[PDB]
Amino acid sequence: VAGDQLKSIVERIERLEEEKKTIADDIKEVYAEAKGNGYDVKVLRKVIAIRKRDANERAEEEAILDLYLQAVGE
Amino acid sequence: AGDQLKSIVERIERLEEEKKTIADDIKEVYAEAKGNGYDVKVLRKVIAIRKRDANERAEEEAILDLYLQAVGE
Amino acid sequence: DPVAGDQLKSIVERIERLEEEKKTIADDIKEVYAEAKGNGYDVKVLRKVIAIRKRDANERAEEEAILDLYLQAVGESA
Amino acid sequence: DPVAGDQLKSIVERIERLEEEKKTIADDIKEVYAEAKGNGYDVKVLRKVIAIRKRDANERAEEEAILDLYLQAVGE
Repeated sequence: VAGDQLKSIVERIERLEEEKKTIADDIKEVYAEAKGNGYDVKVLRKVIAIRKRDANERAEEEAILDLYLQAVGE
Repeated sequence: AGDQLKSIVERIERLEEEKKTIADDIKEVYAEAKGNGYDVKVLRKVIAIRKRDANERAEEEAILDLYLQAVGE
Repeated sequence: DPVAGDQLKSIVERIERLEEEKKTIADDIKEVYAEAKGNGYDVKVLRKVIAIRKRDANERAEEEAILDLYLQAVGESA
Repeated sequence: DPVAGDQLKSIVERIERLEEEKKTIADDIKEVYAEAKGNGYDVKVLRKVIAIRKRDANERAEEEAILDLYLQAVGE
């Protein structure tokens, strides 16, 4: 039963991998729609990343960043 | 304008959540395998190998063997 | 095989020599960050400062301008 | 600010100098691979050899033995 069990594990993983790729493709499609509407895809991706984070932490980190940048120059 | 972009953002976020579920499922399968005594590191390697052409895989392995025996440790 | 061994050994050893040197420099960089942290600086922010200084200031200004507008428009996620 | 500001100027200057040094080494490594490739060497295999040599030889032997068994079990 071991041989089959392993084969089923492998097939299970490969299928989830396919599903993950299908979802990645769906995401790419939405970005293509956004680009078509005239949005900046690179910035839009950054928006998504920023929204995952706490607003206050974000605000504080940007405040310190601005402090450092001013000190040494951009 | 604002509503259009918000809808785009919320759709992407929904899809990313679905993708995360799948990624977590994959981690769960590997953990289940480990619990059953399987070698997780090797299992991932098997998956990677099954993606490549058998012949290409075999040639590279043959050259790798050639290189390895020649250089040593 | 004398030839196979000699040819591959030299190329491999040469690369490994360079990789070792690279890691030593990487360790040095880490040491400077450790000093910075000791001085009271935020290492995460400092890394970001380094990355930012690498890119075109004008491109970043424009990208950050568009970013702020997008963020105001869509607000925060639930 | 001599303390808050100028201390940071020195730190950044030092890091950026080291990053340039590291970049030069990275470039030397690329040039080596580019040379080897030009001489008929299989670069992807070379990289794999470098990676392998960083590991315990006995550990790889065991892992490869286990891998062969798994591949057989999955009939692949």
